[PDB]
Amino acid sequence: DVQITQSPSYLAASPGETITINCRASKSISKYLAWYQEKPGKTNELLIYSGSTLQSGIPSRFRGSGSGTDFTLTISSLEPEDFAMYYCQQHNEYTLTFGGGTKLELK
Amino acid sequence: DVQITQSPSYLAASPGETITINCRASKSISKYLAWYQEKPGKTNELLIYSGSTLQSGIPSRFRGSGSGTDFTLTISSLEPEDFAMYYCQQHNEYTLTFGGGTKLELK
Amino acid sequence: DVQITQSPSYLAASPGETITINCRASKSISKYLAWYQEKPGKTNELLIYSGSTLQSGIPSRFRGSGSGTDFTLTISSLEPEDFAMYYCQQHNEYTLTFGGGTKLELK
Amino acid sequence: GVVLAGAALGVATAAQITAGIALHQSMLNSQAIDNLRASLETTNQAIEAIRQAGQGMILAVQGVQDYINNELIPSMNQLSCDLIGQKLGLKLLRYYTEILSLFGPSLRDPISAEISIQALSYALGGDINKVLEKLGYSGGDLLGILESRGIKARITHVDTESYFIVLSIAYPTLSEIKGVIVHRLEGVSYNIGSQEWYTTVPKYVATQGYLISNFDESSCTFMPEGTVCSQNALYPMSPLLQECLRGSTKSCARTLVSGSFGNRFILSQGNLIANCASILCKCYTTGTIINQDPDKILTYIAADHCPVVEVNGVTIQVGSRRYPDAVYLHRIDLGPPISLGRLDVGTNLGNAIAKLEDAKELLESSDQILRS
Amino acid sequence: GVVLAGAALGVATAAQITAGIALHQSMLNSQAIDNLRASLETTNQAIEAIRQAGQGMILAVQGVQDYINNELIPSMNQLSCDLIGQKLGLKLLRYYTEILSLFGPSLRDPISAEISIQALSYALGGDINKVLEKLGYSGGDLLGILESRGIKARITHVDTESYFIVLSIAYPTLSEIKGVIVHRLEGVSYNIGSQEWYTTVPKYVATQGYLISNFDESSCTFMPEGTVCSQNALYPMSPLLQECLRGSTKSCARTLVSGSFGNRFILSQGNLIANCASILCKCYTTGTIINQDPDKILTYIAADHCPVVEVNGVTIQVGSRRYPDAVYLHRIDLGPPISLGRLDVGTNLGNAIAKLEDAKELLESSDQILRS
Amino acid sequence: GVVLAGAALGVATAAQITAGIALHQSMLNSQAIDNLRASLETTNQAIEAIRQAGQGMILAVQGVQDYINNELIPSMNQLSCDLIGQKLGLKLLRYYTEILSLFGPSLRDPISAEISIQALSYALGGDINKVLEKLGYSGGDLLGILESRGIKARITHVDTESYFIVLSIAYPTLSEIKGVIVHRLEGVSYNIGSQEWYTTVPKYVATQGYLISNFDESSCTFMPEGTVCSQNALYPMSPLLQECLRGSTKSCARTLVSGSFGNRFILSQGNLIANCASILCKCYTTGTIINQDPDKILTYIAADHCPVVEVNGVTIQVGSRRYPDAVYLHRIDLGPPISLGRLDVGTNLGNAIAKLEDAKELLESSDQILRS
Amino acid sequence: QIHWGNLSKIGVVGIGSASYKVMTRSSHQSLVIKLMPNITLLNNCTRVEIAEYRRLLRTVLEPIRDALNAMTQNIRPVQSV
Amino acid sequence: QIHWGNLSKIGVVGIGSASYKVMTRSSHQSLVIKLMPNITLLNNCTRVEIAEYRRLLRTVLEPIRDALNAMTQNIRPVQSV
Amino acid sequence: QIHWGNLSKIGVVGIGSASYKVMTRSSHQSLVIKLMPNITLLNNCTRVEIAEYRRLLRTVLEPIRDALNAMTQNIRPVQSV
Amino acid sequence: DVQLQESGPGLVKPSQSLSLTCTVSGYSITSDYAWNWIRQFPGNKLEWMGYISYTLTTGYNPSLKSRISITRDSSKNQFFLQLNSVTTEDTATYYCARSGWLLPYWYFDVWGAGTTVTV
Amino acid sequence: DVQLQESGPGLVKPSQSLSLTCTVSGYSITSDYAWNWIRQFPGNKLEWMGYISYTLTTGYNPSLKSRISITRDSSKNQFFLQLNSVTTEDTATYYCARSGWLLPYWYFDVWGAGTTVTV
Amino acid sequence: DVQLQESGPGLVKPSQSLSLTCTVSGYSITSDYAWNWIRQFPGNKLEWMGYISYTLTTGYNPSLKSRISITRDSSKNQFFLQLNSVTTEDTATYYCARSGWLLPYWYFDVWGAGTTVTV
Repeated sequence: DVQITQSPSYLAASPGETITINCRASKSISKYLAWYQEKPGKTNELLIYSGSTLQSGIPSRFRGSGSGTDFTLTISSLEPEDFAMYYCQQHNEYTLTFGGGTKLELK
Repeated sequence: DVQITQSPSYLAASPGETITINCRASKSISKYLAWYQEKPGKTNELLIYSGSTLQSGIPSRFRGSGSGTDFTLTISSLEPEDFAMYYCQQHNEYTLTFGGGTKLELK
Repeated sequence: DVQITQSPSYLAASPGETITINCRASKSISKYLAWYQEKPGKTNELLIYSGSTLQSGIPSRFRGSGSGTDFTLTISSLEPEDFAMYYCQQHNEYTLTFGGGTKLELK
Repeated sequence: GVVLAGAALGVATAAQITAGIALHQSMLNSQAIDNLRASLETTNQAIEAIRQAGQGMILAVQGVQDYINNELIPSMNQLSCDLIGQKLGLKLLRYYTEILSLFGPSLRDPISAEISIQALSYALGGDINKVLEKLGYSGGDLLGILESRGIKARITHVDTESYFIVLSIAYPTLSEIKGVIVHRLEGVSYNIGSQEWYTTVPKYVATQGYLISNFDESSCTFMPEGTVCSQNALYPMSPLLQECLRGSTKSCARTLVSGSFGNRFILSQGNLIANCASILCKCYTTGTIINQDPDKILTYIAADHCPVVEVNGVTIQVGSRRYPDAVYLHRIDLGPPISLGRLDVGTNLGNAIAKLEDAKELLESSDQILRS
Repeated sequence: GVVLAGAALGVATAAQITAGIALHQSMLNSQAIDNLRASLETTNQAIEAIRQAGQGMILAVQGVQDYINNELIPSMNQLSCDLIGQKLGLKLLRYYTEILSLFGPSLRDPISAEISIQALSYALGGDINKVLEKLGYSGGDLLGILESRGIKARITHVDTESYFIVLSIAYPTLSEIKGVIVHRLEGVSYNIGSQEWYTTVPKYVATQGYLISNFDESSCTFMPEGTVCSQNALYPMSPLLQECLRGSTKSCARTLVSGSFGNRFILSQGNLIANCASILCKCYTTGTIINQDPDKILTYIAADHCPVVEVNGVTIQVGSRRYPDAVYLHRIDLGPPISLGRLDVGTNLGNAIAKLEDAKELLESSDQILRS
Repeated sequence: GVVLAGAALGVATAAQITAGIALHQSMLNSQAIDNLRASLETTNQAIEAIRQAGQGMILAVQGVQDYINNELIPSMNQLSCDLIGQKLGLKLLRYYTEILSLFGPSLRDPISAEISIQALSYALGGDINKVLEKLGYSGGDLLGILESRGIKARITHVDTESYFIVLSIAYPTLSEIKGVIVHRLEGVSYNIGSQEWYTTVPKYVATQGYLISNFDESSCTFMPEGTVCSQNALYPMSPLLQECLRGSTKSCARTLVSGSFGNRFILSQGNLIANCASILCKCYTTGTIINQDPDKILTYIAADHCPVVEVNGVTIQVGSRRYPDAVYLHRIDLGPPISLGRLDVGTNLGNAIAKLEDAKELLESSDQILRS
Repeated sequence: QIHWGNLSKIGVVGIGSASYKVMTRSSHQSLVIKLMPNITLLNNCTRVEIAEYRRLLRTVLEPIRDALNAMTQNIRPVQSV
Repeated sequence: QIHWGNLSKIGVVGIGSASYKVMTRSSHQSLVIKLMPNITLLNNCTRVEIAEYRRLLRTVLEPIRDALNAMTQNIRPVQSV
Repeated sequence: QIHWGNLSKIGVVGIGSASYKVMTRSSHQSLVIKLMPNITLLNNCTRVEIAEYRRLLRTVLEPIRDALNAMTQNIRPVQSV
Repeated sequence: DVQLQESGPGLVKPSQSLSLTCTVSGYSITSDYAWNWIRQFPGNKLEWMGYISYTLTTGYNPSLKSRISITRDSSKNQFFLQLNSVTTEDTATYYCARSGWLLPYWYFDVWGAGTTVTV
Repeated sequence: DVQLQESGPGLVKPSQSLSLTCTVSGYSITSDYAWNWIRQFPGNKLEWMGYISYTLTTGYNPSLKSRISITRDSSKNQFFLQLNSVTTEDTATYYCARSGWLLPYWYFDVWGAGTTVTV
Repeated sequence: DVQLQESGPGLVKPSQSLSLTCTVSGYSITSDYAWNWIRQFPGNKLEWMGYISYTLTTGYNPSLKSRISITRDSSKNQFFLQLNSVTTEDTATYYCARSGWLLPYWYFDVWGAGTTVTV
């Protein structure tokens, strides 16, 4: 199996700022990592897949990078609706392991 | 071919008695020998086939035995209808050779 | 690929003689030589093929012979209608090469 | 219950034995035939149902009565007697040719013969739709059963005195076979350098656990509800062809592309699997042309590089990357080329057999293995 | 007596040469055509025989005269002239479509072509029973002859000025071929361990002395009187398959059993050759189940052990033992397994061919045996 | 122009993608279908043409209107109301059977389906000659196009409220494939010793420069003006069979002669290529019988020796020598014998495959080439 | 079972899967083909045509009836013990 | 020839053997398809349709007539000696 | 290409070479099958049969119409740039 | 039940041809079994002559195969015996029987009534 | 667009069978793609359970392979979840998601609203 | 009988293209034989140009193969000659003949009338 850790588990920022969420895998998963946004009252949305590829219909402010074991998600120019829950999961092999999760609060 | 000798040529007996007819083959024919009954005014009837197998519809008093070269036919509890001509025929190989014959006379 | 020398180029004879036309090839062509007769106002006529085979409908006065490199044509019992052009051509191989030609005069 | 006395019979097969005994249960006794004969004599319509308490209803169909009641009988106050007979004679002689073509010498074994309701259509009067409704044959799967020829009849009784044939017709019941999956396969071509190739796989494949078998869609209807089949369509698949479907790509046979082959791009998982070395793949959103280098045999087109792609003259909108970038020739093992032609098979089989005989003295004398 | 001139013609085949000269004997002369044209004009009936003292009778058939006399003429005083033409026009256009499909561009060679009487049915008025009656074609083997399409016609004259076609129709004569026996074969399966196997043999086999050959039943009717074939049905059998039928049993090919296979027991010589490892053989006399150990592939059931046996819910009385008890694996030589599928053959043939090429250098080395 | 949104679609093939996009242009708009519905309500004839300025004319065909106008309506004052409905109902039910057989469950994919005009015959009223005339389809190539089934229709709209089907029917246009030659091949038998042999070659081959390929004549008609094919017919030929046609006579497979073989002499170049070891060749001009010593396999007959020759009882006048005297067995190379049988191939393929495995260890251990 | 992965790399893709159903025959009904029509209302106008129709039927009907009779003759009641 | 003993050991059994008969053609009779019907009783009611029917027939009949003539003109009587 | 000289020594000969032509579709016409006949002059003598005819047709027509609508909704106008 | 009945000429001249006919009732001879011919000499000696199988396979006694021939007729359901070069020793009672067609199970289960031939 | 909707019982008795139905609208689940099941434990942890492919290929997480089963129904266009031996540890929110069927591109692009199962 | 008749322009400008047309009567050129082209220069010299077989095979004289082309026309029973780059000394009578198509038997039995073309 592949163990995924996601840090920081909590984060508070302000609109207009830029944040960065990191994920680490026990073994190299090449470039295969997906990012999700979770908001109450609506289904999860795929933001980035395969490390850096941005899903269509997603604002370009989201940006992912990294390969192998170290990955990261970058959000710039935070908007009022950009504060939500975020997850990273590897889609390379079996089984499919998600990340711990990250919460955003206004400040 | 195979030579088969049937003895005795003539046999005198009485109802209720047990008789025995022996047939000898020059070469071993396994268990394959057939016994027939010949009665004037009627067609021949198969009594025993493949050594000791009783044909359906034949009275159980007819007994077959022997394997290889020595073969015997035994009739017990003689009835007036059992006094007729008898033959032994081997059905193993070509050429299909019958026996000499045996007749039953009341006494 | 092969060169044919037809001689004589000119020949005059009275009707009734036996003329002889010769063709020589640079390389052996087995028996495969044809002969033709060309008359003004008429299409060419095949006389001999495969060295000595007479074409159906041709008078038997014409007679070809020879093999390999030495070939010859004989026209015995000359007639006034037998005074015209004559050709020999090699039909064994490419390229098909004809002969020089030969006229016949009335002498 | 009855027992078949195997004494007055010659060589008989299981189908003949089973159908012969099944005729005893199906056939009517001599009293029912006598009652049926009396009822048929009084029948006047093309299709009628005979009612009796001894058994179920019997449907009586006569193939010419529609013409007589609709055409002949109304037109008799003005037509002559001679003309009436000629008109009926024409119909009677065409009906005979239908019965001759159906129950004649072409039918070698009437005992084990199952005739579909479609094959009886002319003998029933021309149309089977009104026969099916009076038999109570209806439901949501009538069309699927009817298209698979699932309604069949057996010959039961033939009466030469009154000239009628009694048949036993059955409406089938569908039962799902546990553990069997029927897969429909599709394929696209691929280029090895300048040659366009194609993988030879069955159009239909059945799956049951670890076993892969062939499928015969001759009697099968792939209805929206499901796949309904008359016979059993599974037949064994060669072990070498089973290794191909289980992953071993070296065991799959490949053939060259014909002149009428137009299967060069398939849409799968929102992506386009196209052979761009044989068609012009153009990126509509950019105007550039997607090329396929000879080291690649197949191309996967997704929106991560080209949201809209023109293939031949058609533009489609592909989606998120669900496939690798391409397939490389040095990273895949391909099977041997073949030809499926009957004359191509014979020419290649004869060549192979001849070479085998030329080394018979060596192949059989395989003793150098232990001598070296 | 005529010769084929052989000079105005191109590449021609034995069929066209024979049929071309045979046209000289069958074609009528210019006088007979003129007489035929005059008599055809006065003809009024759909089928009519024209008697001539010069030669045999000629039968004239009209494919739309029955509609005109039976339907149109009686309605002349009732219908209007516009409607009469409309109804006949429908029948004429349907007639032309059948002439187009029969004597049309699909008919590549009108001279060497033989057309069966049944294929002429619509061109002849719809039916052929009245045509065969007036041709004198009758007998005890008409049905067998007609089932093999043995009555065939050839075109001898086409008249575009009077619009008629003359054909030469012949009633075949049956001749028996000495020394040829046509055998029909039947088979049952057997189990090797837990796999059910089947021997692949031709359904029909013909023997002539020591020669075994295949048989084609496409044009053959197996009437109770005998086998009647339109074309000579014998074609050669492969020598390996001929050794199979001569008893080697290692030259015979085995195939696996499909899903639909109801051939597991055969009645032969009052016995029951049954595969008891694939069906349940129960002895009705004693209630004992007849088993079959894996060392046996087939069992023969006789009254010497089981007078009445039940297989697949079928009870059959058997008689005297005419067969051995069983067939043992260790005392029989079986052939190699095969697959009869078109794709299965190609996959295995391609794999075998590739193996031969990989050892081409070794195969050509005939001096290896000499060296060692 | 339009773009296909590949998001709501599952796995779709090129044919379904192309036929789906092509259906946007072909289909009428909503207003056009409203005008068509209004015009159809006023139509009274079996075949009618609808004139609209939006696009080309639309031909309306009713399959049972001819019966109503010609038969039922004239009989209204004579027949009873009950009888009229019975006659119409009989025709309606038969028409539904043809619609069901055409557009029913047998048509699995109605979008990418091509329907020939011949297959639509009953749905159009039983005849297509009047449909083609009113469609403007005429010319000198109609018969060749019609035979190849080149006039096909596609389903474009179905209206369940007014019960009509709109199809798009297109008259094909012919274009010549440059550099492609189609050869028809013929053959005669030949004798090796006392056995009659036959060379197995395709009946049709295609030429394109240096490449030889097979040719499928199923959809092709060889009209006198030219060969026109509805589908593409060139499919690849195996390399071994290509060497056979390019000169290598040892790469050609030969088969034994059947019983129905009447191809033993061909006329070619005014000569007679005959198998005189299998038939009787007699010189009519002399009475001498032409013999074929077992060192010859074929005999070429010319007027240089036999001006008039008779074979099989038919006499032919030959001409100037255009071939060699005969074909000698020792100066030719012949291929291996084969058998073109389904069971014959399986028996021989299984024997070859099983023989390969018996020496598999030797074949893979082909290291003795380097060892010695 | 099927390695759909490797099949896609050589162009093979699955386009449809479903369960397999087989139909068996359980209940039987009786359908009789009345070969002789009712011509009572025709007033004996088809006597010649009907008679020719009957003789043709007997040629094909007789072999079928004989085969049925021969097979049903070999049917015996169960003679248990 | 056929070794029926070994064939029965692999399940193969004979189920019928008869003699073989082929067909031969000896006599010939003439059948004429009268393509143009008799419409005397119709009184010009089908004048237009008959002409349409004739025109379609010629398109298909003419190629056959030419093929027959081209072959029968190549047949010549024997002129031996 | 084909070596006709060697083919004639094993009995094979040519008997007709020609050019090969294919069919392509350029212009399309519109043919509509009117499934409802005009029965106005029958004076409602076929209402029962006509109603039954509609019911049978609807079972076949509906699956096709649904298939056509499903595909035609995947066709979008060109939203270029 | 199977019934076999012979019918032939009782007296035949020496060196002539013998023709017998065993008619089978209650069975078909084109369906299964080997149809045999046995003759009984004066002196209680049976001698097997030959057989025709339903697969048209024939076999004859090795010491008599030269002058013997057995044929069948499917239409009338009968089979015949042809014996040539008849000598005075050929006189006997002639029997037609049914066996199975496969060894070692060639035992006869149905016999004909029997007919006698005088030379 | 593709819409996923989970239906089932809110409360499940311990050691029983939990049955869930994910109805799919706007797509056919017999046409393409893998159809997944993911559950979210209290504490922001997600675990992938299993999938059914349109080609009736199934796969499950090894941690609960024996007690899980996933099927579908083509007629109503929906697939089902069957979890057995449901203990207290199974109380979570259950999600159905669409993926592709091939690795390494197993990412979820359509999710359902989610339903909570209480033990 | 076989008749050959060729027609073409009498005068052609230099470096242009020359086209002939040999019409055939009494035979079909799409049935058998090689159809040839021979030209006779002034000075009694004949040169074989090329042939078109009935199996659309072609061949040309090596010394002029680069600027010669021979084709055929069905439904007209005609074959064509196309000579390009017509320089000086190309003025000769042009003959169309018939041969067999197989060596060594390439002799001509039917000849055309002959047409002269001036350069």
